Amino acid sequence: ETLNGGITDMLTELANFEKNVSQAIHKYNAYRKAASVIAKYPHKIKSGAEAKKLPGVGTKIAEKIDEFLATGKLRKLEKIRQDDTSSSINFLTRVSGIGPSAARKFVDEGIKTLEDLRKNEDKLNHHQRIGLKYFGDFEKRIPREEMLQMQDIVLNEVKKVDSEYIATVCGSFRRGAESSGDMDVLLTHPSFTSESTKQPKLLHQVVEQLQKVHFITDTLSKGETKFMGVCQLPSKNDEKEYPHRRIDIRLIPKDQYYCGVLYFTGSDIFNKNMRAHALEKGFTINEYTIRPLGVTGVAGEPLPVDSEKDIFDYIQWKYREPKDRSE
DNA sequence: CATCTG
DNA sequence: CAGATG
Ligand SMILES: [Cu+2]
Ligand code: NA
Repeated sequence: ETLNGGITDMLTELANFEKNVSQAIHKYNAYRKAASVIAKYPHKIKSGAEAKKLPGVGTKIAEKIDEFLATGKLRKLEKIRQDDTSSSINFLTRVSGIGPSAARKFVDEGIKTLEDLRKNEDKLNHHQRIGLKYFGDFEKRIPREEMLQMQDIVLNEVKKVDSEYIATVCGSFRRGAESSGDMDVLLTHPSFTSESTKQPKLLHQVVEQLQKVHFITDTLSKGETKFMGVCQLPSKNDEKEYPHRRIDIRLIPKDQYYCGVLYFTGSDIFNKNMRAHALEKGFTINEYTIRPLGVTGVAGEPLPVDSEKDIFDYIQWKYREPKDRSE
């Protein structure tokens, strides 16, 4: 956690590049477990061999580690840090829709900065376009004061459309968060469950309303269940404009909302912690279900969930407030 | 994973 | 449809 960081840190840079700069998944994964494992290591490493004794730590890395030990750096690293292609690559990726693959490509072409992309827009896709348009907004986090407004809006319309819908902004916003990245929002409706063959309408139906009301600026992608799109909080008295924000929608069935309602809030650290206990109470969870465990190895069957409360008591737990969802 | 792209 | 992306 702090006694092996230089290294847990070096490797990590290495994995990202491998994953991004090269399309080296194999190598990438390689750094990946190796770090985290050195990461779990109780003592301070002072030799490459020391680590090599580890699982994941191969002679290559080993050597790498030594360089580090031997000198405050990694050349391959300082060499990476100053290559314009790689750096162009990593810059590029910042855009929405552009990814490693695209980067490389676009990099090949000679486009490497926010500047290039605008010239070469004809070659970007909607998402990519939208992504480049709101490079800045999308890079900034929404004040909960803003969260509170937007929601107020989601909720206002999600309702005016149909009394029966059950909106709910998930995330950190929920776990009290003063800032979020985007507004993610579970969606339900009684007439929406696990059996009931479809009903795309319910989703289209909202996405639509809000667009209609000028909340929703543009659509990233829109399916029969998910919904990725750009939105906006109406500027009041012209002098100040709201950043473009990234919003996501999702039509989940009744029979599995909270599952994903809780699941999605968090935390990453909490979910697991409750997940492990989920197990100790004769159960299992996943973003959608609180099943009972069969002793032969396994089995199942979705216990019926109607509150994030319901899931608690099942795994003999104190109903926790989304806040206390830190870990 | 659910969605877009070509 | 395989292959990106979020
Ligand atoms: Cu020790
Ligand atoms: Na090893």
